[PDB]
Amino acid sequence: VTGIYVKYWIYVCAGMFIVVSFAVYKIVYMFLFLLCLTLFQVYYTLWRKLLRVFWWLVVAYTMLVLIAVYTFQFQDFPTYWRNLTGFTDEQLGDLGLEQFSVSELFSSILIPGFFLLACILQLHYFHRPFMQLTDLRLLDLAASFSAVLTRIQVFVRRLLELHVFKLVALYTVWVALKEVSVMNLLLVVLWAFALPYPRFRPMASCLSTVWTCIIIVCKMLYQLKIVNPHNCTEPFPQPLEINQSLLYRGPVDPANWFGVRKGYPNLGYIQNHLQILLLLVFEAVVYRRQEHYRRQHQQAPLPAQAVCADGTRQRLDQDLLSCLKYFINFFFYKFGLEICFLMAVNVIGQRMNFMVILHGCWLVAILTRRRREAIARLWPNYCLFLTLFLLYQYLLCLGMPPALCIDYPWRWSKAIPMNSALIKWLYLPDFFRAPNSTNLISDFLLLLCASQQWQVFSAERTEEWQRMAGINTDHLEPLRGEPNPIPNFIHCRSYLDMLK
Repeated sequence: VTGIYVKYWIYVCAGMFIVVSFAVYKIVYMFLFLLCLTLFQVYYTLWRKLLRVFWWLVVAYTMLVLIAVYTFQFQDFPTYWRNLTGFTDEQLGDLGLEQFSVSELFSSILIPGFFLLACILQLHYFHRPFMQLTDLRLLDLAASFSAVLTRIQVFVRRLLELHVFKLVALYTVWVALKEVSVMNLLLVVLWAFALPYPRFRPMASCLSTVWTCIIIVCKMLYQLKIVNPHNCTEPFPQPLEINQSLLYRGPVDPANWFGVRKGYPNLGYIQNHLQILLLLVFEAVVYRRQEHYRRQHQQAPLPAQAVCADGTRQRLDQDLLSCLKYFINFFFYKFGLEICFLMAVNVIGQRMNFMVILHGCWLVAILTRRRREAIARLWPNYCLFLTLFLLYQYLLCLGMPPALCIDYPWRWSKAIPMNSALIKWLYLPDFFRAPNSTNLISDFLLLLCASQQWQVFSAERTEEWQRMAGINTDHLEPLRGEPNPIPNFIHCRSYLDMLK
């Protein structure tokens, strides 16, 4: 058969490290996650050195298997003697391979038992895999439908070349708002400047690969240091059940404002940033796969970024199929401002708060300027105010930290006390009625749509892609002998013209 070219991928070797990282709760397990994070950052920095890195990872897994092998007998007492006054029965004893010798020792020996064999397999197959990832009526229907699958493969890959930085940005904000969990405010800041700014796109992805792995280590390193060394007795004279919700009810974890909660599954607390790091590495993989095709052929289909380059502005008036291709690759090109106005209404749709009154008022400040140029004279100023408004919105819900028992200044009530809903309708950062940030993802969508609307406004400046999908000025032709940019279409003689 000789079909061993599919069994040369390092993805199973990467997944075995995380499968051995979970279950367990030792300090040796952080070394495997630091190795996967360093390999991910090496995938975001420079290739052609991961073979020796995998050899050192096999050496580190061999050292971990040797550390598990040395603690089979009663040598931990000698390890506590050899420890330079740092054993303390948990600094070297909890993570020091407490052998149960029934089934936990079997699980802890079989966890690295597959990883060591996968390390030897990756050491034997590192030369063939670095050859592809570098600079080098049955059979007829099977080959033809496989060729159709390769056409769909290039179609999906070209559509997944772009439109993934938006998807990674959506998932990072979905993470950073479903769980607020500050120290991911750097992710909110980096992506809210990655979307409008063109040159900051590859710089923010690399820094996100750095800072998320910092958060991964800072969400792994909580095993033994308990909450009790690291609250808020109530003043009884603003609502009646004010001593039930956040501050003056429970002892406030001071690092919970910094995003520290040691959970019981020990992966489900970390699935969010793990999937963020997977999407960042996959975002790197897709662009590298584009240069893997660029070594053989071209990756400039059109001047503007596009899929299925056959559909022109002129081939648009031919058939249903070219019209479908044209409104695949230039749909947001033509109908961008309409979608941006709709997503502004979407923000007003789910929120209906006091700070979205700003969105309605600046929407009228756009829509009174009727023409496109009168919008374009103020559109970058509004988009920069928009991303500053989103960062202002995420800086709110914080105020002062809950570790400090000092309170928000709205129990003083300004001598006219408001209820628990006016502090919710107005976006007050409080602790009883916690203001919702999961409804802010529509506002991040609106920031995304205005971000690529900058490139749609740059199309009026650039002649560079006015051949395919030409001008979109809102000025028709009066006082004209014959305008005729399109032939007379009132009578059908087609299928696309009947729809037209």
